[PDB]
Amino acid sequence: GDDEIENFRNGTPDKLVSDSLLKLKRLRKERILNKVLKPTTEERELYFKV
Amino acid sequence: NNVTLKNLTAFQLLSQRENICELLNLVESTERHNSIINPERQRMSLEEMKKMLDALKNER
Amino acid sequence: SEKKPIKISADFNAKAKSLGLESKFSNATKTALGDPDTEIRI
Repeated sequence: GDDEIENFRNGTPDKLVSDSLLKLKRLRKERILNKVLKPTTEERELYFKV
Repeated sequence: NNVTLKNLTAFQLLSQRENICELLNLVESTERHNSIINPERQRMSLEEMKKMLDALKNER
Repeated sequence: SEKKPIKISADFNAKAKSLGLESKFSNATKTALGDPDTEIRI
C-alpha cells in the first residue's frame, strides 16, 4: 500500500509497525471478549503488512 | 448494623486519625460543628424556653 | 492546597474516604473473576 511507500520515503517505518501492532492487539482483545476464534481479514492484512 | 473485627478496628482508627488530624489543624469541620450546634435550632429552642417560662409565670 | 486538605462533613462515607479508610467498611472487595461472562470467556 501507499502508506508503506510514504513511511519509507519519509523515514520512520517503525512508527507504522508500532501502530499496526497496537491495532492488532486491540483487534485480538475485541476478538476475545466475544467468543470467536477465526481472525478477521483485516488482522491477516495487518500481520502481512508488518 | 452488624459489627465485625474489621468494622471495629476501622471505626477506632478513623476516630484516632480524625482527632490527630484535628490537633495539627489539618481539617475543617465547620459543616459538622454547625450542624451539631445548629444556631437556628439554638434560637428556636431559646424561644420555646421563653414561651414555656412565660406560660408558667402567668398561670399563677 | 493552602487551607485544610480534609474538610470533614457529616456523611461518614466521604469522611472515611478522605482519611484513607474507604474499602475497610465493606465485607469483601470487588474483583473481576466473579462474573459468569468472564468465566465463560476463560
